[PDB]
Amino acid sequence: TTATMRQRWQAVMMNNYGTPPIALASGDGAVVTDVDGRTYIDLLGGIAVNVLGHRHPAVIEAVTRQMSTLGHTSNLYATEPGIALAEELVALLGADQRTRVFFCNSGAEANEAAFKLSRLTGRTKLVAAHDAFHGRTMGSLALTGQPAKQTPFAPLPGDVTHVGYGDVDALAAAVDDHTAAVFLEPIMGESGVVVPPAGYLAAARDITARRGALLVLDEVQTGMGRTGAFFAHQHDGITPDVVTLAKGLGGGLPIGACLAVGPAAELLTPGLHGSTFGGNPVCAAAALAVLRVLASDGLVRRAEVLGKSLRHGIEALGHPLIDHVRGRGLLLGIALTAPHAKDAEATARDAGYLVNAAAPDVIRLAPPLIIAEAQLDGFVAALPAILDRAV
Amino acid sequence: TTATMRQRWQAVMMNNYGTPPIALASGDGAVVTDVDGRTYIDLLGGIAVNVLGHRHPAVIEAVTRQMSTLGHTSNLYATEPGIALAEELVALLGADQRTRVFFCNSGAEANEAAFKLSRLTGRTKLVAAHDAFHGRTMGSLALTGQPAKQTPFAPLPGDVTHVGYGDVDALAAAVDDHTAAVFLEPIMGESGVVVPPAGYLAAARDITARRGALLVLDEVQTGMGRTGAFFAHQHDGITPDVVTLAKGLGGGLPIGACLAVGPAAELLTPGLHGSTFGGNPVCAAAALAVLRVLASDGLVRRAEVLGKSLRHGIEALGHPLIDHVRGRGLLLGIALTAPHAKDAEATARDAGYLVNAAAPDVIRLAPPLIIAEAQLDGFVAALPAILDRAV
Repeated sequence: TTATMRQRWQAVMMNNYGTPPIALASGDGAVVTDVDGRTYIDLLGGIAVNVLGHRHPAVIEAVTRQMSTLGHTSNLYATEPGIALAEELVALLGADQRTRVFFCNSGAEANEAAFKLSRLTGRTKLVAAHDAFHGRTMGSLALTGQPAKQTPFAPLPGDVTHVGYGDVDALAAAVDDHTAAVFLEPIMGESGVVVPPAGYLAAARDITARRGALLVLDEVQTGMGRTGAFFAHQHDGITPDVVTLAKGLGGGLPIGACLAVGPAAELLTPGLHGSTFGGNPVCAAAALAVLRVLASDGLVRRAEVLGKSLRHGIEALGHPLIDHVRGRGLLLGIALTAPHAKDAEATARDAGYLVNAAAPDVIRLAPPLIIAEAQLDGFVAALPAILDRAV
Repeated sequence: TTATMRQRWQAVMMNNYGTPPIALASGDGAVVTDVDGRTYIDLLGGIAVNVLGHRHPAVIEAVTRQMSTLGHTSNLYATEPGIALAEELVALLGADQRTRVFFCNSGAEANEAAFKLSRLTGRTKLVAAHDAFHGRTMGSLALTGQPAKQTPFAPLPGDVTHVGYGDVDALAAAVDDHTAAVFLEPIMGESGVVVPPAGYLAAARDITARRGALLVLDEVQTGMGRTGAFFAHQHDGITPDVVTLAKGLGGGLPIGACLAVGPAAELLTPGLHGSTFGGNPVCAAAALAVLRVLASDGLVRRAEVLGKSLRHGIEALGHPLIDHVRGRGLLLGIALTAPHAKDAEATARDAGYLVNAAAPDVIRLAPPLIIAEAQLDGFVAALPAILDRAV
């Protein structure tokens, strides 16, 4: 039962998440089942992680095959899956200069690697955006622009200046010849699927390039083809100096990556960084499978098509509680006219849909890329009642 | 070929590890095979991670079963394997007070969690040991006692004082009523399997208790029964406030944990920490299988027995290059009378054995706990020629 599982949680887990309201038992595709037998359509994908849903045969085959071949070895040894995965990610980035890859286990670790890269420029000033989320480790938490999550842990590593997201003049004013790097999400996910103004990422690329600063794009949430290009920044035709990936990279298995382009790719020399589990064969094999399915099933182009019809469908409702829909592909935010997103999260759950109240007035969707249009259509048809009940 | 694999590595990988000298293709138990078909006895376990070796049936079964049931969900949802793993780990720690668990993906992340815990004491001063290794992210790197690895990324999070490992009075002088926490490895692994004097951890527990500081024990490398007790600190009859685990926790799959005891277990409140992949069902299922096998096959006791026999056999060789053997159970250092450990690593490789030059004069062993006594016997008999060729 759900009550017993929550009691077991509260007896042993640290309370850094609160107590989960539901206990999940099984999942298949975009449908999960709780321990009481209720089914839910998963419009959140474990916070954009389950790009291929649950029990995808290609991921299961890749992981089972690799476990029965060769597991963890450490980076004292070269192994094929990590090398092939690095090759595939470099090809997908499509940069004009040599690109090199560092693997790790999480988005926070990927941004820690980028943070350390920034130190090797000889500069210590960093710029990020108010409300950005880059991770919860000491370095990535300094880049995160969420004071409630930072203040109890001060002092954090320096020297970070936060500016308004999407404000070109504010960014130009903050970046100078002492700036090691600028960190930006192409769409701010955790804060409410905040999409920047047209031209902003191109401006950021120009500002940083003129000032000798690295441009680091955090694609941990916007990557893996979710927005209809493999990297969301590719919609703007720019090439950053550093890109970080995690979440959906492994289809559920823990893996992150830091990609560095041109001179930034040579900053890390032997002995200056590492991670025991980074690039291990099983997790890399999972990520290779995800890339293969994305390509074979055309799921990147599909995410744009599904995301456009979903966005159109929500706006066509004309519900008075919805101010606007924003985002791109299958990263979508329903911005509300009143702070009822947490209530709508609960009433969606009553209706069999898993969504996220990313802000008091924003409902975030990040469904599996294998989700059926029919399942999305069903959510849109259910949404007027969900929102009515929310108030 | 090995040359082709190394050439591919050098074309795509960041150079933070250098280029691995061999490329591994498969593994089974304590034997790994490179891309040219050569087999090696794995006396390092991918740096103490492969506790049950490669292709352990129990781990394969747990992972394949869980992948076909429910994958990643995030901590927005309660799931059985993580709760069960937290229960099992709290049982193995056996603390008198309530113990709570936080899951993450790595040793660095587990010590980052402990670092953030220490902030919630209201103090910002921290103490660690010269040459200690606690990870390579910005917070854990501040704790790591290696100035050569810290200097290029300064400034690091503060305020950390380092003292000589095993020195009771240096520790007592450094710990005061402003000290948030003391971080110690029960045996310093990465620096050369450095064992502290008798009573030292007990003194650290008394010093921290009298000054109101947390004692944090990093069991990332010394845990998982490797030393003949599940946690190495249990040989000393102390209970720390915080314990961190990773490496072998998942038998190969990436998972780490921070355990906190008593008042320290209540410091983290909702929203103050998290990790997207932490506690995910597949890695937790793997870790549960490792715990089951350690218990059912009596591998903790076996580690002590085999470790004693191994140490005795190396010291019986009477080889002039061997000063002494130190460590406990199956974490061993061969301390040499001259700095030939790096050369001995290569000549051991020629003889078909994977070992680690942890220091210029220390060969580190951390074999799978399922290693065959005959595989160890063969290593001991081969060691004289390995060392002779090294010189």
